[PDB]
Amino acid sequence: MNLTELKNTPVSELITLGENMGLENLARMRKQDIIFAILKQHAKSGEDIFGDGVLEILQDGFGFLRSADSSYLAGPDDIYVSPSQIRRFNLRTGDTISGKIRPPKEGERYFALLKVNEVNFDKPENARNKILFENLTPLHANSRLRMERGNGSTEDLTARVLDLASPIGRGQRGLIVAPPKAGKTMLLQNIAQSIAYNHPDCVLMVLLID
Amino acid sequence: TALQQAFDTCQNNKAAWLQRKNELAAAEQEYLRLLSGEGRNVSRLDELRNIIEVRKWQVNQAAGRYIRSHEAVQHISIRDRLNDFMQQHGTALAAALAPELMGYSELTAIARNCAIQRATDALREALLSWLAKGEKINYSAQDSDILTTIGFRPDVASVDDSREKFTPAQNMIFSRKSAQLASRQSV
Repeated sequence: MNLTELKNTPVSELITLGENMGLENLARMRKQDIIFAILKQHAKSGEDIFGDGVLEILQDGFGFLRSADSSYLAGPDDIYVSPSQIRRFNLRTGDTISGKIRPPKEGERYFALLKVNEVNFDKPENARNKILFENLTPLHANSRLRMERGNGSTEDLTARVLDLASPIGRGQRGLIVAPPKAGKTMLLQNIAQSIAYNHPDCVLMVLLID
Repeated sequence: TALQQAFDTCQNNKAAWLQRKNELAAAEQEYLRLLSGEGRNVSRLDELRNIIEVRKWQVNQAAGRYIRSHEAVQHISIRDRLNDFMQQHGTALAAALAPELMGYSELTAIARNCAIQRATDALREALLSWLAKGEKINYSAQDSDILTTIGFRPDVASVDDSREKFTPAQNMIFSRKSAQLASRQSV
């Protein structure tokens, strides 16, 4: 089983598993605790359980593994990663880690990681021989990232205005001077839609603060 | 062998223009195939535009220095065979144009620069009188075979690719485009 679809699914899965597995209750507590409880009662049978997420290292090497679905809460669903795994696989912060996870015995509370089969969407040993991002020499913008979808939608006109205003390139650095009540939400929604539609090859991540 | 090596260099850069013309032809054929095809991604079209533009600038400058090399190899042979002939039988036409050269030799610089246009007009009228016949003449046997390969006039492509002229800033930016394209092709 994988925790990705368990985190994606709504409370309907919660109630169905509550009435199937016969849990004493699942209603009045945090969703992370519910996921922990259901995964514990699923793994108590001894079946193999999978895990995926993003790994990070704290000040003492106490490796944590968070999930992008939950916006990286420090909840019980985070996967423990011992410093031995880091020192044996050279996994740094932000690495995409997928592997078999270990049920916690008495003494620890977070789930550990047994094995690994995919690091950064690649073979774990292949990721050992990688070039550092800071060591890479930067360059100018070369590949144009057009805002025009070409489908002639209502906000495709706004996209065309953005095209006529400022070209966008791969590896660029954009700053928007947006006072409040600007409608900037509409423009950023159009930008995200155009990035997803015109160029599905590039991987898109969006970050929002407060 | 200066004429021979000049013609060899002319052949070299002409052939170089030929291969980059073949990469051009490849560029517009793949352009047409991808434009008539399923062009969902626009970035690929973007670099298609970039390479076709830098390639057309490259063939423009190729035609430019090919015309320059053709003119140079024409004039080097012209002056070589001309001075050979003029040293071979110069006395007759020297005596035929004796007053002008005599005034050139032993008078001041102003007369030196004033005899040249008189000689120019005399040569012009002589050539105009001769060329009214319109008889065809052949190249010098020492260089006829070489010049027939290149011809008196260059290729029609070489002259219709040279209509457009770019600003020196545009020349700099397109040379930079050529350098970055070479770097891309290296990778």
